[PDB]
Amino acid sequence: YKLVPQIDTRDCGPAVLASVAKHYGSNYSIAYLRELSKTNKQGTTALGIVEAAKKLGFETRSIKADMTLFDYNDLTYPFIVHVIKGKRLQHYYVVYGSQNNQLIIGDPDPSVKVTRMSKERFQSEWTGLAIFLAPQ
Amino acid sequence: YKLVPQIDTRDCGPAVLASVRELSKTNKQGTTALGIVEAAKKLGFETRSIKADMTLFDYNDLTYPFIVHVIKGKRLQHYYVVYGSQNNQLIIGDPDPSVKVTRMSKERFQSEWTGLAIFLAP
Ligand SMILES: CCCNC(=O)OC[C@H]1C[C@@H]2CCN1C[C@@H]2c1cc(-c2ccc(OC)cc2)nn1C
Repeated sequence: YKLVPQIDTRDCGPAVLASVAKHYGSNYSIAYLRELSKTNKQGTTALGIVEAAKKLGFETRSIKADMTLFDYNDLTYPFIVHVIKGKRLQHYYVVYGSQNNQLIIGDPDPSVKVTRMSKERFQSEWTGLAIFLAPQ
Repeated sequence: YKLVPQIDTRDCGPAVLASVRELSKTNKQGTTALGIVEAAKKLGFETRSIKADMTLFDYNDLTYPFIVHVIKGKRLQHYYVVYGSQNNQLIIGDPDPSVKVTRMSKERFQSEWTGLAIFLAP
């Protein structure tokens, strides 16, 4: 699971983006994506992630789902989620898949990176917003 | 229920801040929840933000009014004002000038809400 850790506090949005591109081929510098995604001091908005994704030639959709979303096997990984971690309100993960009760996620937090996560935990952080991407 | 409707598709954050003009690190995409907070702190507010679920509305302490981050269709950084939980239905304010204040079912609200609530007091 090819994931790009962040470094500046604000980078999480650019980072999940780039993590996604790598997977589906492309490479892209985070400072660039900062400027594309209109990431500012307080991270990126959900919107910013989208516009950007579109401009890298991605077919983007976003939805409000609930946990049941993960009961459906055609779910095309990877994709992005908006989550809340403690005081980080504009955080995001990459979702790679799910062997077991558990999700394979990538937290651009360089101290976490890719990791398994329980669904209780995930539910409790996840905003319901998912952003699905595929190349055009 | 004092609510200030918005004008541009971006003002929704400033608009909910209207809580009893033009500001606060609000860029071309509405705002971040972060921005709403900082701002609220300016204006002299004590700000508590938390991830909740619907059980939150089971709380008799619940200090209305307060703010929520919700998704409306493809408006991903939208927000409402929550005025009260008078029964199985909520009193909300949608800065969307075509909606403004309105009752809302909890199934509907659950379906739009991101879980994020931001509580303010002077
Ligand atoms: C600043 C004004 C609000 N201050 C505040 O501390 O929170 C408002 C109320 C609601 C409720 C009772 C007292 N206080 C905090 C309480 C609450 C509910 C919840 C809650 C947390 C998680 C939930 O789902 C996962 C649900 C509710 N947390 N908390 C702290």
